[PDB]
Amino acid sequence: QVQLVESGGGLVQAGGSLRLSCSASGGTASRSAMGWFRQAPGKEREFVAGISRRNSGSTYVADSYEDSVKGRFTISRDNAKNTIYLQMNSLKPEDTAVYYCAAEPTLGWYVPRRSVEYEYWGQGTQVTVSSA
Amino acid sequence: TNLCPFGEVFNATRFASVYAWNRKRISNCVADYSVLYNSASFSTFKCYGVSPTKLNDLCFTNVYADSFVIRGDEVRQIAPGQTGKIADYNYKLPDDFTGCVIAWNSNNLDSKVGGNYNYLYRLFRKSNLKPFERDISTEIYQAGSTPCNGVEGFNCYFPLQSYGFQPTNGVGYQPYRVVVLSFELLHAPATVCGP
Ligand SMILES: *[C@@H]1O[C@H](CO[C@@H]2O[C@@H](C)[C@@H](O)[C@@H](O)[C@@H]2O)[C@@H](O[C@@H]2O[C@H](CO)[C@@H](O)[C@H](O)[C@H]2NC(C)=O)[C@H](O)[C@H]1NC(C)=O
Repeated sequence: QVQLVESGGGLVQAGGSLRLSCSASGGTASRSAMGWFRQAPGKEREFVAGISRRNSGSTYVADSYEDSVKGRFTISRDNAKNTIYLQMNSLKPEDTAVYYCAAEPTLGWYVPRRSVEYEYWGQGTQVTVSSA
Repeated sequence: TNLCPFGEVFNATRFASVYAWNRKRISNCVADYSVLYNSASFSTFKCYGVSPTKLNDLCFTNVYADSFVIRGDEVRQIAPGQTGKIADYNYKLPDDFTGCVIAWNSNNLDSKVGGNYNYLYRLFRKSNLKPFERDISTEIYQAGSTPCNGVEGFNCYFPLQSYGFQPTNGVGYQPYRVVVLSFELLHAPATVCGP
């Protein structure tokens, strides 16, 4: 029902910046929390950031972050386009992974955090960080 | 307990031609990368997905060491996402590359008065190499619309070209020995760790 397509990955020097986009096709996306996960080689998928669904009559937005990316990374949601962004500053080599976009129907301002708690997934975009 | 045979790779007498690059898989050993990052000999030591300083702290299932010789201008092609004769036709790194590219000027070893013609590179190919794919074939390349019948001629080229390393070459055209270390991390017991 929900199709997710990531974009914006690539190679970047340690300390540089990157901005990922994920667009969601489907009406179910508006009533879905959306988030970012990443998967380094040989590791399981782990939470990066999440943002609450669209809620009628309120402008309040709930988000959630993995602690090791607080401040460096920012998740944002576009108004009435159902696209989410992950602004990635101060990148470290250990940030290298495939970055996945995810969407999950939910109620209220809940932001899920486990990968098994999101139904819909993108294909992933590769982020590689180099260091001299 | 036994140390990883990184000396066999970095200090090998002869290096492979880039079109026929060499690979050694390293496992079940203790890796001291400090000999590498501390040394001042290397002119390139760029890592991807790892910090060079923390290499002794990491553990991997396997470490791969690919080694060959290219000229100085082409060391840059040894990086993910690169394009060019070396990256497209000789040695290609994947986009999800985790490892380090190490290179150093070898003019005193791999050039000779009159020219060293033992080091070759592939100059044409019908399509790009896949990541870590190797092509050691030697068939005449058809650059035009007319068949070559296996012999050189107009628009029909021998696919391998010689580097012709002379000691007086500009530094861009001097031989550089390259070692690419790939760190493979899997859902499996790590067998290469630091001290
Ligand atoms: C590659 O070899 C260098 C130099 O090797 C030296 O000379 C050889 C002929 C042989 O006698 C070696 O045993 C010699 O060490 C190594 O650099 C040396 O490393 C040791 C230990 O770190 C250090 O004490 C020496 O001072 C170094 N010498 C120089 C000139 O730098 C290098 O470690 C070898 N590379 C690898 C990956 O093992």
